[PDB]
Amino acid sequence: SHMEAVQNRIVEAAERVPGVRGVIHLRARYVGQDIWADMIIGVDPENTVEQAAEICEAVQAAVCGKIRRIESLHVSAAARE
Amino acid sequence: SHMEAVQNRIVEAAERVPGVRGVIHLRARYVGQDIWADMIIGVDPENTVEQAAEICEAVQAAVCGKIRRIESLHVSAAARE
Repeated sequence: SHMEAVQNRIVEAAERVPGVRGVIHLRARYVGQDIWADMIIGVDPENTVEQAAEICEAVQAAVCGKIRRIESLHVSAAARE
Repeated sequence: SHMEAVQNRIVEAAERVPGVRGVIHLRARYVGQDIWADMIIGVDPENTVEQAAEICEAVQAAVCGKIRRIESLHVSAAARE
C-alpha cells in the first residue's frame, strides 16, 4: 500500500490549507517514480471564484512542498457545505 | 535516494517541535519495509533534564505521527547553543 500512503499524505496536506473543506476527489498515478495527480477540493460556496483559485494554488504549493515525488498536480474547486 | 527522502522527512518533522535546536545525529535503517531510527536533538543547555525528556517525547510522537513506516525511534538530547 505504498501508493495508499502517498494519497493519505496528499489528503492530509490539502486539508491543512485554509479554506479547504475536504478533498472531494483525488486521482494519483505513477509515471515512472513520479506522481501525477488531479484533485478537487471543497470550498465555501460564498467564496469568490478568485478566492477559490487562490485556495487551489495554496493547496498546490503545500502538497508539492510536502510530497517531493509529485511532478504534476492539478487542483480544482467545488462548492461544499 | 528513497532513504534520503525519509531522512529529510524525519529531520524536518523533528525541527518543527518546540525546544528542538536542530538534529545533531540521525541513523535510520530498514528492517524489512520498516524504519528503525536513532536520533540526537539539540536543546537549550538551560532547560531542565525533565524538559529535555519532554521535548524528546514530543519529537518521538511528531516524527512517528508523520512518518508511518517508522516502527522504532529513540530520541536523546544534548546541549546546543
